[PDB]
Amino acid sequence: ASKGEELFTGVVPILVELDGDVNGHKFSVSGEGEGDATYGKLTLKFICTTGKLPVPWPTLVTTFVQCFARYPDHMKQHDFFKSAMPEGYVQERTIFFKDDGNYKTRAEVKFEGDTLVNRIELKGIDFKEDGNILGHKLEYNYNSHNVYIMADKQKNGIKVNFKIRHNIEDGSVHLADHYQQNTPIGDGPVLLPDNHYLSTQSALSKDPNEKRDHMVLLEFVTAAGITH
Amino acid sequence: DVQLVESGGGLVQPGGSLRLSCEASGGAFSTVAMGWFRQAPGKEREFVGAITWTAGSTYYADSAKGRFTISRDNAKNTVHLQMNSLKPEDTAVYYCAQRVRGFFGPLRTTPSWYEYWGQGTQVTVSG
Ligand SMILES: [Cl-]
Ligand SMILES: [Cl-]
Ligand SMILES: [Cl-]
Ligand code: NA
Repeated sequence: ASKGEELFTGVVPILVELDGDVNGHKFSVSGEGEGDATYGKLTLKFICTTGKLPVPWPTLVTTFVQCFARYPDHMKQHDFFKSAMPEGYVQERTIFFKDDGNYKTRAEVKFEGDTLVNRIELKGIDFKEDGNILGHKLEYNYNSHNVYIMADKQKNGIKVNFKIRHNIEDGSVHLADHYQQNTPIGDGPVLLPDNHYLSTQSALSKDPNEKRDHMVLLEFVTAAGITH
Repeated sequence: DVQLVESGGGLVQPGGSLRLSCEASGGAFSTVAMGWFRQAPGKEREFVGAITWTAGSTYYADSAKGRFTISRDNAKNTVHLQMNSLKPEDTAVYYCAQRVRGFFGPLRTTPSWYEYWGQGTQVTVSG
């Protein structure tokens, strides 16, 4: 059949479910949308199903499918994400908010029929109940970042890191250091990549027809770092 | 490692009903689909039914549609196969099977598809 990159040549429906626990506050979110790796384009709509989100939406953009990055033709031998499909991969993360708590994430990105599913479990701790996160002091926006990928030799996967800049209502900036591990689920061979990065851009929107607390996320991601 | 514990087989007079149950415990990865197979002594493994964990769409064998009813429990990593209008030739050992990898396409019914197998549970129909 089709396997690996063959499965991303067109539009692919996406499903995102997440269970969270931040400083005891407990919530769930569901998301739907689609991704097109031909353009590196990603579109998702998220809804807090347990009422309302105890944290700011922008902090969970990262946690909410890098298999939809547009890996230009001359780099296709470094697309670890697509190479692990359809079986899938695990995505573990630890996010450090400077002078504030931290997120711990574990997720499974894999195909389940006709849909790419990213199911996550998040746990936050050590946050300041008056700080920028739990104080809902974050501007509802997102900037552009470089995601740095590196082959994890000890495992059979990759190590990834980057720093997010969440803008603050007072005009300052809160840095969120990201440290990320990916390892495949199947036993089939994957692509271990040379050092490279993904150019990420994100824009958060709002559906005016939407009554619940929600986020509309659009993402453009293109890989870079090698020379022909 | 991971283990699948079957339960709820048994002995029933024809026309009756029996409920097999299987619970996946442990394991590094989350369930994607669960199925039931059956084999009689000196005969060949048969697919009975299955269910996708996220979508919840059921798939039955020809000999089972209408009579058998497969379902989940609160996504509690537990699956149930309710059999109604049982019969003598339905006698066999019933195996629960689990698929934790991802897949693209329809749920397939071949044993290789399923990674993790239970030890089997005895279902006997007699007068
Ligand atoms: Cl730096
Ligand atoms: Cl049949
Ligand atoms: Cl397979
Ligand atoms: Na910026």
